[PDB]
Amino acid sequence: TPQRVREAVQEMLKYGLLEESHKPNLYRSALTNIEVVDRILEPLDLAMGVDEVRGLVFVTVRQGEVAEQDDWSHPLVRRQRLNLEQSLLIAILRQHFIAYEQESGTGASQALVAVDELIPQLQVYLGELGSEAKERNRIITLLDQLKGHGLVSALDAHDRVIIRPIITHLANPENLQALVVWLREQVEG
Amino acid sequence: VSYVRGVIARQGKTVTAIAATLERDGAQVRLGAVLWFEGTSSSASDLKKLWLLSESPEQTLEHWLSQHHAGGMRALRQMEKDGMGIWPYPSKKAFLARLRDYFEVGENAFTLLNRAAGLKQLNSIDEIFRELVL
Amino acid sequence: AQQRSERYVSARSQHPAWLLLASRRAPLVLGCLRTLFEEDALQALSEMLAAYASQATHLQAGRELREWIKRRLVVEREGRIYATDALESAIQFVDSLDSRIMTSTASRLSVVQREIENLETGLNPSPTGRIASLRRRIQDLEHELARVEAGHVDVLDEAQAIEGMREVYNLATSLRADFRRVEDSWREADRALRHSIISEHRGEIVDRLLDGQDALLNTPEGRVFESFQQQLRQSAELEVMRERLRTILRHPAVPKALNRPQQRELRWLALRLVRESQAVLQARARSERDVRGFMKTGLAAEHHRVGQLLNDFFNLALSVDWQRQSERRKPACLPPVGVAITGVPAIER
Amino acid sequence: QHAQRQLNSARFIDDEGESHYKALQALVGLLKDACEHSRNQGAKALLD
Repeated sequence: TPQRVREAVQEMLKYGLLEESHKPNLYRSALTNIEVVDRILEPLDLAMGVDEVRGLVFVTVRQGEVAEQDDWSHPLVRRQRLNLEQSLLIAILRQHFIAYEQESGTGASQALVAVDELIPQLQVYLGELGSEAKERNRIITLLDQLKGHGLVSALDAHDRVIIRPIITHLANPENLQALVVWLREQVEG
Repeated sequence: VSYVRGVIARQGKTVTAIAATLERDGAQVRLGAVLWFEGTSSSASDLKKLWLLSESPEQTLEHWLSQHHAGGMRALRQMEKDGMGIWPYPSKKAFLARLRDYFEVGENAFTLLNRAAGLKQLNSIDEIFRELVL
Repeated sequence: AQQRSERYVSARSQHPAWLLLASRRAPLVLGCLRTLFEEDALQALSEMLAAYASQATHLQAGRELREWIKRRLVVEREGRIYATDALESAIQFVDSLDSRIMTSTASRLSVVQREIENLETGLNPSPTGRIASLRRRIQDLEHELARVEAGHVDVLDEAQAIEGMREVYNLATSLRADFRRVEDSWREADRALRHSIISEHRGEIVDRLLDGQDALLNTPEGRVFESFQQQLRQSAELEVMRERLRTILRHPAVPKALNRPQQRELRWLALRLVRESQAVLQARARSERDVRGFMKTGLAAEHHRVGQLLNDFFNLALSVDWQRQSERRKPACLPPVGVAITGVPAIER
Repeated sequence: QHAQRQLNSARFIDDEGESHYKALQALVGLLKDACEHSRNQGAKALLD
């Protein structure tokens, strides 16, 4: 097995994804060896997802020959599940990412969002607390929880966060449709 | 500088760290600070500081010291990308703002707490109210 | 008469310039912004707002900057901030309160009369009238030449010279008024085109637009600017204009008519005009390139359907009870993506 | 109150104002219905 393929596979397994704008060599190595990487990851019940438009390569749970697996009982998955509050915040962030990606052209940039923009839109649904410090603590805690899934970054000195492109593959229309169906079932009885 | 250099018991490259822990029913918070001197240039502008606010049970004083010993400053600021319950600040102003937001207090509670923590003698009522409370 | 009050109220509520003028911190914001266009914006704004307490600074600085960005007084493209026409209108109004050049003068009247004559003779198709006008003007010039040959050279007095210099400055300085207006006109065309592409997304429209080489983003201001910048390129007259300006600026009456900044502005007029005109075509080219890139990416239908699904989810989310911690922590239905493998616990093996 | 919450939530969509208009229409309709019959407990509970 070639050294570069092994290095790229190990790095991707360690971090969970490869981005072209940060690790171009490994991204190119892993992009041109789809069959080899798939054969390597088959024994581990894992698969590789590709996105050439955004320059992204990520790792997902391989779909076996069972009607339902929940994809969270896989032995190698360490994170916890996502609850309703985090799903709501993810939906808000996905809307912001749509807005960012629509009005962009050729060139490299990043999606930055300030907390003060996020606070009122979440107040609309969750409600309102007395002091401002309470709401700031709530938002900071939620963003810290979301950082563990690799969806955002830590707060800057100017009180801003970066939205990672991987969210575009977490809230793709299929997953959104499934979530909407499930939530509609939950609400009506 | 006097506390770091033990005014002299320690000269040249040196490391100093402090921490304090607060607990409740089902939670824990830790406030810490790491200061260091690279060489013998004992000056106010040559002391390097970092402040830490943590909730994870894995963040201890020895862990911070090990990270500093292994990578200096970059290894300390790298802990924010490998964990969740850690917040480093290379600035006391933002650190104190975050601290006052965590415990929903005013901007003068800690100053008053510091004044009444070494008061020598209970003077006249007017003097006490005009010198300590206000 | 009644509709005018409604229009004024609407302009007060909506237009960015009046909102900026009526803002609480208008003077310092105006000064800082004008100094800038002559993060870093946030840092400088905080620095200026620091030593003006009188009447938590970094939080309100960012809040106000984002408020002005929302109001479209200033524009954020990728990570940079660019000025608009409303900001320049506000600056022009504010800085004209100190010194304004009079326009009720004799020189302006003569200019108006000559310009009206020129337009009226230019709109006339009949050749006989053109011949008559040419003969009359030639005869008048010949009469003036005959008078001059007798030793009757006319020279403007000091007051007339000062009036003429100030009027020439006032007329010449107005050629830069609408440079930001063209760019603002192109940006909204870009936005409208992108919205129409998304709402349609039909691939036939995108393919047809990509195939054609005809430039998009056409606006009424763009054609006027093109006509202006085409005539700006005829250097055979720009050189004469620059030489005449240099000759004019070497006159004893100049210090009494214009101060130092005005003399500098009149000194480098042609170079600055050409330099600033060349900086708008590049913006147009960049806008067109970005639009073509967005069209070639081909993710409009995904944006449309994800927006629809997000709207459905947000409508549904209003019917659950967010006040109970039990429901806020109920597990949802979302798959694991970007799985990071657990570190093998061999550690030291 | 539910209509007001919908109106508040509909202002964050970028549809060139279509969703905002649709959300405002229902609230204006509710106000019209309340004002039409100003001699009921339900209608007086809104505007009085």
